[PDB]
This record gives sequence, structure tokens and C-alpha cells, in this order.
Amino acid sequence: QALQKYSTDLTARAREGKLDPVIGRDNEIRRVVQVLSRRTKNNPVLIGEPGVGKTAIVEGLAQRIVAGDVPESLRDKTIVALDLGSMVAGSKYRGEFEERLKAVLDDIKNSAGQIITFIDELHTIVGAGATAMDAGNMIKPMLARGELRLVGATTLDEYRKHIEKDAALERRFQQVYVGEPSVEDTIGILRGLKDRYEVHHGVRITDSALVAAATLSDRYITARFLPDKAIDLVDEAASRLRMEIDSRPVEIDEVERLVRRLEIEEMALSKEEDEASAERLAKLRSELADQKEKLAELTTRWQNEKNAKEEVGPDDIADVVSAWTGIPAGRLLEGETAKLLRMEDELGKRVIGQKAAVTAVSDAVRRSRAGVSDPNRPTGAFMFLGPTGVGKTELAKALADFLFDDERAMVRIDM
Amino acid sequence: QALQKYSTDLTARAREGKLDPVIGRDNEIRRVVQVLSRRTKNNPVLIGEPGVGKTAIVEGLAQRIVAGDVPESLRDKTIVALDLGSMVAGSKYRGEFEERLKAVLDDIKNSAGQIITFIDELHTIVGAGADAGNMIKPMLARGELRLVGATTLDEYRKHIEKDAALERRFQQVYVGEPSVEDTIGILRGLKDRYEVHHGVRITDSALVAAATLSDRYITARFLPDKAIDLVDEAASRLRMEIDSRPVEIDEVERLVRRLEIEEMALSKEEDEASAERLAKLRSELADQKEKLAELTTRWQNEKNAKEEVGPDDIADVVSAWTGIPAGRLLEGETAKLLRMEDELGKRVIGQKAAVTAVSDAVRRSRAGVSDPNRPTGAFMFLGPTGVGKTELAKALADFLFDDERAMVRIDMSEYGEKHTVARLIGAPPGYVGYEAGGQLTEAVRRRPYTVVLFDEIEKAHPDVFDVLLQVLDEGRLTDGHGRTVDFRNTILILTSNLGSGGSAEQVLAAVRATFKPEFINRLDDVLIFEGLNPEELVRIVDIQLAQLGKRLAQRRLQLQVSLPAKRWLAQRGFDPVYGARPLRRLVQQAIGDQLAKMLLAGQVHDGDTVPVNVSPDADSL
Amino acid sequence: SEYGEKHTVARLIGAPPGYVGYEAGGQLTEAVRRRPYTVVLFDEIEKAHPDVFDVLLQVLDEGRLTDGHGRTVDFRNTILILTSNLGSGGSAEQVLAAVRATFKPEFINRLDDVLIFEGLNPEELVRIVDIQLAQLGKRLAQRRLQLQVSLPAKRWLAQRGFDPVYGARPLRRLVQQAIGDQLAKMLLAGQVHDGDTVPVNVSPDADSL
Ligand SMILES: Nc1ncnc2c1ncn2[C@@H]1O[C@H](COP(=O)(O)OP(=O)(O)OP(O)(O)=S)[C@@H](O)[C@H]1O
Ligand SMILES: Nc1ncnc2c1ncn2[C@@H]1O[C@H](COP(=O)(O)OP(=O)(O)OP(O)(O)=S)[C@@H](O)[C@H]1O
Ligand SMILES: Nc1ncnc2c1ncn2[C@@H]1O[C@H](COP(=O)(O)OP(=O)(O)OP(O)(O)=S)[C@@H](O)[C@H]1O
Ligand SMILES: Nc1ncnc2c1ncn2[C@@H]1O[C@H](COP(=O)(O)OP(=O)(O)OP(O)(O)=S)[C@@H](O)[C@H]1O
Repeated sequence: QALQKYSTDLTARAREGKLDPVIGRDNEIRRVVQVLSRRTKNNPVLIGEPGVGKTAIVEGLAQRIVAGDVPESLRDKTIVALDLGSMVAGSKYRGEFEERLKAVLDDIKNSAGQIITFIDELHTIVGAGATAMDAGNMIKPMLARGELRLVGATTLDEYRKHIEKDAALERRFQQVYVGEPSVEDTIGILRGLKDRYEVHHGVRITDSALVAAATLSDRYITARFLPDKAIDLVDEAASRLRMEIDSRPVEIDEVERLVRRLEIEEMALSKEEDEASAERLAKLRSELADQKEKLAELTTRWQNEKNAKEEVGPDDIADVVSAWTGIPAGRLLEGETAKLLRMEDELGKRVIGQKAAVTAVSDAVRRSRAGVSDPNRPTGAFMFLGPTGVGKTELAKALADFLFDDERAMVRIDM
Repeated sequence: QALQKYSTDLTARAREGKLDPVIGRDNEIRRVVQVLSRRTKNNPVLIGEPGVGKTAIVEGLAQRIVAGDVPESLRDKTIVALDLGSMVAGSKYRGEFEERLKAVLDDIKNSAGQIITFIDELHTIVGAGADAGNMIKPMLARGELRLVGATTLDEYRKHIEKDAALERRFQQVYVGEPSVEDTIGILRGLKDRYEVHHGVRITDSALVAAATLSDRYITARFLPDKAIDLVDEAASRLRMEIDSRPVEIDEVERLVRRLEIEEMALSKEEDEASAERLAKLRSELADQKEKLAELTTRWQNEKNAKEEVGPDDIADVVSAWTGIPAGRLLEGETAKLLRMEDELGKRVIGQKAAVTAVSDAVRRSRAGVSDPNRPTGAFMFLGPTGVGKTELAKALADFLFDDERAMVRIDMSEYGEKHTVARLIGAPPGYVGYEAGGQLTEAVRRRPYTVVLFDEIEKAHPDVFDVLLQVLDEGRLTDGHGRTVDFRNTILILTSNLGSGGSAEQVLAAVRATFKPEFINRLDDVLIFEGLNPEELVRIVDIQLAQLGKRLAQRRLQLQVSLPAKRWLAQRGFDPVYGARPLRRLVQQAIGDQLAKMLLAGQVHDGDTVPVNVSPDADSL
Repeated sequence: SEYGEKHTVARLIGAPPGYVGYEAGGQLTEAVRRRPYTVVLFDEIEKAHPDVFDVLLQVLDEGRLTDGHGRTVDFRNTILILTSNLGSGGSAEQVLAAVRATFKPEFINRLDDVLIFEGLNPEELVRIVDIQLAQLGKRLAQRRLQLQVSLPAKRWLAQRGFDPVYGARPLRRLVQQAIGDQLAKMLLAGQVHDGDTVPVNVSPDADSL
């Protein structure tokens, strides 16, 4: 009965239908099962970089046990998820922790080898109760005889920072290397996960969304790993779309919020007894008017669309990938096609002459938004030289301003 | 009666036949005996690396006592297994643990030496305090309690040797690991205990392989233990196969029962770009439902006319582990190896002398002919620029792993100063970055099958060469933490750009004057690359156009190219001093620029197909 | 060839008290503090930094050194061996001159005889050819595939790879390139199934099986 108090039940939740579906990864679950059913030292440890799916495999094994796809030895085994945090809760006295540990071990042993314990992030088991090495290695006699099974899973570099420093305990563990999947596999994963999200957020999701997410999340976000940085885009897109099925969409709610601030400023700046703030007001009014025009236009266009956007598509994902890691990944939604066609004449406002070099920079900027340049190569690498005072540094500073509206936003180093 | 509460009975467990047969190790047990049977200070301690068998020796001694092979000074003595953990269980009050331990010690002394206390993991005897594990120090030095302990080699000097007053009362017994010939015998003795638990049979030709094979592939662990896992796993897998269908008939069915649902929920997509994906997935499904039904037929051809493990299940296990493929070329891989300079030729063009040398040290290693202790192949190819010598090392890492970014590349141009060596080997203990290991080292210790690439090697400082000096020719280098990492399965590739135009001995003598003979001598053939003839550019043209086309299929947007343009581009591939890089700029100056201009100016939309045609000088879409 | 800086001496001696890697002790020490009958080998001693040379000062001719923990291990039963490649171009004066220029007098004075190796002669390569062939046969004896080499073959093999500037590794690479390639192409293309004894013989330039 100590188990009932110091651990939860995984297989029970698997029966009650509360674990996400698990797709693919057949070799890994096969190896986990065959290691989990050998004579001595049956303790598989899923190891590998963070995010690639290591708890998902154990959940898949649990659902598989509930279904019946397991061999004979693993029929009705009742996986158990330990918890060493709630075990060291209040034990300030001398034996209060070893007592609980002995109780749990005894109740695991009393069962006829049924229980399959599961310690998630087992790199925390090392220094369980310190004071002088005594605790956390009381299970070391039972690991060897294979009484308790203990399928665990830790990240790849907290296994050689915490455990491999304890070569006597690493010996009792078998490593199952979980490498990350490819884009073709991630698409398949998403195709089966595209229902829980689609039901939690009251929306629908096109298959093009899944494809484009699994591709862009690999092309751009080069700091995480694949089964997760692809689910995040889908999830945020769906949440945003549900937020817009509220009263108003974006790009109308932003303009009205701007208009309100401009109004509350123009109403309280009017009663200013000065002469220099007269011109500092003469522009604020014009701005308020030119913004209210846009508000009214958008509001009228919405009415037309509503009398004459309900699922996420392959471009809302681009909006997310642009809002996070501000690389523009869109599809030229008419806001800036005119701008990129005017680029030369616009960079002419600050630089004069050297059309032979302005056109060369503009072409490299242009053929990258249309999706034609090499996706794994810099967006352009020019070295323009010539005599002094001509304008080379000036063109470089004009380009950064035309792109980000702040010449202090580019990275400059003086070689 | 207090020894019943805090300890089990090893000798009784050995009487009912509950312990594994212990084989060999005569000297260790005889020394344990002749230490355990002296006047004072009669308590040994076994010492040695984890896994080499140190509880096995105590269990062997217990079975030996039960049989009666021991001398008169030990005939009819029981061994009790003390359990320090179950003594501090409830002792929150200020003296209860000391009371318990004192009762235990008094009861041990109350007998006349008919008990031999055996403490396992005795490095845990230092604590128990909060003046504990210290009241034992008097009775130790007099020989009252006969203590048999066994801790690993490096927790000894961490918990015990710190207390030279207590480590004086112990006589050390070193337990070195066995050899291959002895491990074979140990397995020959232990086989019939797994033969029962798993309802299978194990072949002696497999017992020899599970010990010869696990001695050149798994170096992070020690002997027998790293050789019993293979046998046990092979047997468990064979039993799984016996119950259900065999493997490679199970996964083919699992993925087929998934592609079904995929295409079923996909066919309901009111979309147009998703029709090219559905009509491509619907072909792999019918292709898999073909070889599945072929396997079910080829299985009955055997089931009408694989029942014990052999030297093949062991190799399959030690291959699923550690990733290293050591199998038997199961007729699907050999057909692929036989045409390798044909699958490499789809990405590298020309350089027949070099493709038939990289590809030549993979076959002669997969067939079991190469030296088992030296890298799979270590050769440097060098020549002029833009020729294809960093591309070959990527067409090769893609043939073997199906992913160009699963290999280990280090750009040796950042190693300009000699102190930049610590970047790939770690920093010695007591310094800033030490709990991080090396950087090249920790990359191979996790997957010892990658293909390392040292790009632009002559730009570095001539000390990193001397670091590499032992990587070649032995496949070993140890980092700060003192962990030896093996390279005996990687493929070492070093690019360069020396010479730059010299025919053959302006370059062969420029290598000789930048490297030392002891470094040139470890290498395999030094491959020389050659410039690009005008003929072998008309084909790179096709490769480039295919690349761009595949890049364009994100919009279902094709393009038709006429042979005049295709041979115009290749004739404007110029200057046999810059190789094949100018062509990739020519393509984007000609086609890509105006395509992108037309693409965001309306007048070209998705699904279209634009034909190129050679205007009298330029290209027109 | 890795001990190239001052601070990499703490790699074989441990760390001074109170620092990061302290419970780990030394690396040369903790393997000669137990079972002190081993053999110590320093490859390419001249690749180091001439401050590692001054730990071997009290290692040699006194037989003890003290790690970080203060313990004193004793080297009174080991056999130290240092290899190098100094000179490599002079007959007998350049090697000694380079040694005297790269080491200290109180370091060359501690050792026993500083031996010189000669360099293999054309006669001394047949006795290596048969060694290599026996080793290779032992390798491809795990499939009962023992070779059967002809005496003209052995003489050609000991005449092709000889060049007196790279020692005896060219012979190994030649054995591989000549025999192993043909054998591996013949082995996985059927026709050389196990339990076979393939003979090798001399063709004009190559040597066909
Ligand atoms: N094969 C898979 N099938 C279904 N969902 C998967 C699969 N692999 C990963 N996921 C999902 O992707 C996410 C991966 O999270 P987890 O794998 O549980 O985290 P992790 O891989 O254990 O990494 P850590 O170390 O636990 S934070 C979860 O949302 C999973 O539901
Ligand atoms: N074509 C031009 N259009 C506009 N301003 C220009 C032009 N050429 C020069 N200038 C002015 O000249 C200033 C200095 O020119 P820079 O380009 O900064 O000097 P530079 O071209 O970098 O030559 P060096 O070799 O670096 S001194 C700029 O800040 C501009 O104000
Ligand atoms: N001489 C031997 N005869 C038979 N089996 C042996 C022998 N030596 C080891 N084994 C087996 O190999 C394994 C070794 O496990 P143990 O020796 O109990 O662990 P250990 O050697 O004590 O290492 P530590 O320090 O306890 S983690 C067990 O399965 C033993 O049954
Ligand atoms: N023989 C070739 N076959 C196919 N592509 C080639 C060939 N030679 C060069 N390339 C192209 O050239 C680029 C790679 O050239 P690399 O070989 O990597 O340059 P390199 O040979 O390393 O010369 P350096 O000294 O490193 S600049 C890719 O875009 C390849 O497509």
C-alpha cells in the first residue's frame, strides 16, 4: 500500500484513455520489450537529446500493453511511475527516508514480478538522501537480480554528468539510443496528432499546414529538435485562430488600439499653454485622421467579407515562424511586393550613382523572398571596392535602414 | 536472534540451490580462505573494476563450504549477509541505531566463530551516524568478526582510504578481469541456466562469438558482464520471435496498418496541392502490400518443409546496440555495395581514381578483411579549388546514413594557434571548462560509426597535426576525464588545397615540405584530384538544373530547358582555375534573377511551367 | 602528443587541494599506485612542453613522485620506455646533437643507454612478409579461409614495397591494396564461399588469385 501513496499509475491512465497516441518508433519499443523481458539485469534506459521522444515511447508501451500487442511474458504487468520528490518530502529525522524506500521495495518484491517501475529523468536518483554515501544505492542489490524492472529515461548529457561518474551503477542499466526523426517521419507523426489540438481549439487544420510546419520548423529554428519544434507551430497557430474567432481579428484590433491612444493623447495635449507644442500637435491630428481612415476602410471590407478564415493554412505557420525568430518567412502578401519592386528608387534617396552596385544588392534581396536562392548558403556575400569618399559604407548603412528602419540594428565590426 | 532481523542467510540460500555456478578463479578463492583463517585481522576485501566478478567469488566460496572442499578451519561455518540499510530504518531516537548495532555485534561475538559476516558495498559503512560504523573498529582488529567485503576500485580510495585508521584492518585482494579464453569457459558453464529460463537452445559456436565479438566493439564495459548480455538478449529475442511472427514480417505489417489510415484520412482533403501527395503515398502502400504478401508466402515455403541462437543473433544484437553494423551482408546490402561508385556518381562527377578508393575501403571492411584495430580508412585528397573534394565527403556520408548532417565536421581553419587544441580534447582537471569533456571526443563516444571530416587542414597550426598523429594508425585518444575513445570504425577524411596547379610533383613535394614523414606514413593513399574537362561540365549543368527544379516544387512550379540553353550554360562555364563554382553563379544570374523578377510581378503563378530559350546572347523566359 | 602546454601536467598528477577534479586523483598515478609491476610507455616524448620533462626528473633515478593528494607512489618496479623520432635524417651525429639540443643534460644523464634503431634492409623484409601473411591468415581464419601463398609471390611482395624512407608500413598497405581488394570483391560476389583455400600466384605485374 506504500505504492498507492508514493507513486501514480500509468497503465490505469492508459486504460482510461488519457495518453496521446504514439506513432512510429517500432525498433525502439521492440528493443525495450526484449530488454525488459530477459533473465538478469533487465533495466532499459532510454537515452538521447531532449525533445526527440522518450516519454512518448513509454506511453506507447503502456498503451500497447493495454491493447495486447506484447509477448506472453508482459501480459498484465501494470506499469508504475515512481516519484522521488514526494518521497523525501518530510524526513528530517534519521531513518524516515530509508524506511519509506524499504517499504516500497518490499511491496514491489511481494508482487509476483508484475510491477514495472518507471523513473522519469532517473539522473535524480543518485544523491537521493545525503548527510557519507548511503542512499540511492540501496536498490543496487535488487537491480542485478532483476527483481524490479525500472525502465527510465534521461537526457544525453545528464547521463555522463551524473551517472557515468558512478560506474558501479551504470553497469546495471542498458542504454537505448533514441535518435531524432526526419521530416518525412515528423509529417506522419503530426498526421495522427492532428486531432487532440483540433478538438481542444474549436478549429480545423489543413494537411498543408502540417507539411509546411514540419518543413519550416526544420529549415529555420536550428536550436531545438524535430518532433516538438514542429508541434509548437501548429499549436500556436490554432490558438491564434481561435483567439481571432472572438469578436475581431488582428490588424483591426491593433489599429483601433492605436487610434484610442492617439485620441487620448490629442485630447490632453490640446490644453497646453505653449507655442512650440503647437507644431508638436499639428502632426498628431493629421496622424489620427490618416489612421481613422484606415480603420474605417478595414471595417468596411470586413463587412463585405462577412455578408458575401476558419482553418489554419500553410502561411499562418509562416506568420508564427516570423513572429518568433524574426526572420521574415511569409509569402509576400502584397504589403511589400510594391516595396521590393521600388527598392532601387528607394535606396536612391540616400545613395547616388553606382546603379551597377545598387542593382546587384537589390537582386540578392529580391530573389530570396520569392523563394529561389539556395536555402543553405548565405543570402549574399559581396565585396564592393573602389576609391575613397565614393559611398561604399554609405550603401551598407542605407541597406540596413531600408530593411529594419534602424541603422543601429546591423552588426558592424571594424577589421 | 537479532541476526534474523537485519540479515538473510547466504549459506542457506546456497544450500537450496539458488546461486549460479562459479567457475575458475581458484587463486582468488584460496587467498580469501587463507586470509579468512588467520589469528588476528582475518577479514579480506575484494577489489577491482565493476563487473569482473566479486560477488561471484563469495557465492563460489559459499557453495564450496556447503559441498565441503574447504579446510578444517572452515568446515561447517555459516555465512550471514549483513544489510546495513535495514538497520537505520527506524532509528529517529537518539540511541536506537547504536543499540541495534551493539546487539548485533554482541550476538556475533557470542558464537565461537561459527559466523562469517559478509558486507556487500562496504563503502557505505562509513556513515550511518547522522560515531557510527566506528564501534566496529575494536572488534575488527582482534579477529572476532570475520568480514568479507567487496567494493569497486575507485570508491575505495574515495571513502575508505580517506580513513587510514580503518583501512588498516583490511587485507586487499585484487580481482583482475579474465581473458577471452576464460570468458568462453564461464559461458560454457552458465549456458544451461538460460537454456531453461528461456525455452531455447544456445550453440557453442555462438558462445564463442558472444565473447570474441564483445571484445572489440563494446570497450566502455568490462568482461564477463559485457558478454552475458548478448547471450541473454539474443535468447529473449528468439523467444519473442517464437511466440509471434518473425521480424521483418512484423514491421512491414505495422507500417502497412498505418499507411492505410494515413491515406484514408488524407483522401478527404478538399485541396489541389494535396492531390500530388496522395497519389504518391498511394503508391508506396501498394508497394508495401506487395512484399508483405511475398514474405507471408516465403515463410510458408519454410514452414511446410531458426530454433536456436547462433553466431548471427549475437551479431544482430551487438549491431542494434552501438549502431556498428557487423552482420553477414544479407543479400540486400551486398547488391547495394556492388554498385557503389554508381550511387556516388549521381552526386560527384569525374574523379574516378578517388571514388574507387573511398568506396574500396568499405567493401574490404564489410567482408571482414581489414585490420580489426585501426581506423576503417584514413586518406587525404587534395587538389585545386571547386573540384569536388568537400562534396565527395558528403556524398559518402549520405550513402551510409541517408542524412548529410549525421557526420562530424570540424573546420580546421579556426585552429590557427596551438592553444586551440584544448577545444577538441577537453581541459585538464581543476580548470574552467572541465565538466564538459572534449568536443570531438564526446561526439564519437556516443555514436562510433560516423565519418569525421577535417576540412582545410593545412591552414592550422602544426601541432594539431601532432594531436591527430595517434588518431590515425591506432584509433585512440583520451580526453581530460581520462576516458579513452576508440576510432577503429570511423572513416577519416582530410581535405586540402596545397600545390594549387602543380602537375604532380609541385604538389607531392609541397605536401612533403608542410607535413612530416611520420604523419604522411600513417595515411592511406594520398588522392590527387584533377581539373574539370569541358565535357564533364555539361553534366554538372543537368545536376544544377535538377537541384533548382526540386527546390521549385514547393510551388508546383516547373520549367522546360532547351538543349541550346543547356549547352550554352556549359560553354559559359569558364576559367579552368575556379572549377565548377562559377557555374552556380551563372545559373542564378541568368535564370534565377529574371524568374524572381517575373514571380512577384504577377504574370507567373503556381502550377505554371516556364520554358527557357537562348536569345541571341542571353536567356529569355 | 597532447601534453603541449604547462597546465596539462595536472592531467597525470591530479588537482591541487580544493579544486574541481579532486576526487578523481591523477591519471598516471592512480594506475601505478595499485599493481606496480606494469610497464610505462611515453610515445613521442619530444612532442611535449619542456616542463613535463621535469616530473620525470624525480620519476627517474629516484623512483617516486607525489600526486595532488600528497600521497607518494613508487616506481621502483616499473620499466619506463620513451620513444621519439629525433633527427631521422642524420647518420649518428645529428640524432645525438638534436637530443642534446632538445633535452637537458640532467635529463639525458638519468637514463640508461639511449638506443638507436637502424632501419630495415631488403633482406629483413621477407621475415616481415611471412609475419604479416600469418597474421592476415589468422584474421581470415574465423571463416576457415586460409590462404596458400606461393614463394614467387612472397618474393615479389617483399620486393615491391621496400622504399627506405617509410620503414615497413608501405608493405602493409601493399598487402592490403594487392590481396585484400581482390579477395573482398571475390568474397561478396559469391564464388568464394567458406571453407576454401585460395592460392595466390605471380602474374606479370599484379598477382592474381
Ligand atoms: N513518436 C511520437 N508519437 C507521438 N507523439 C510524439 C512522438 N514523439 C514525440 N511526440 C510528442 O512530442 C512531444 C515530445 O515530448 P516528450 O518526448 O515527452 O519529451 P521528451 O522527449 O521526453 O524530452 P524530455 O527530456 O522528457 S523534456 C510530446 O508532445 C509528445 O506527445
Ligand atoms: N553616392 C553617394 N551618395 C550619397 N552620399 C554620398 C555618396 N558618396 C559619398 N557620400 C557621402 O560621403 C560620406 C562618406 O562616404 P563613405 O562611403 O562613408 O566613405 P567610403 O566610401 O567608405 O570610403 P572609404 O575608403 O571607406 S574612406 C557619406 O557619409 C555620404 O554623406
Ligand atoms: N567466475 C564466474 N563464474 C560464473 N559466473 C560469473 C563469474 N564471474 C562473474 N560471473 C557472472 O557475471 C556477473 C558478474 O556480476 P557480479 O560479479 O555479481 O557483479 P560484480 O562483479 O560484483 O560487480 P559489482 O562491483 O558488484 S557492480 C554475474 O552475472 C555473475 O553470475
Ligand atoms: N565534380 C563535381 N561534381 C558535382 N558538383 C561539383 C563538382 N565539383 C564541384 N562541384 C560543386 O561545387 C560545390 C562544392 O565544391 P567543393 O568541392 O566543396 O569545393 P572544394 O572542392 O572543397 O574546394 P575548396 O578548396 O574547399 S574552395 C558544390 O556546389 C558542388 O555541386
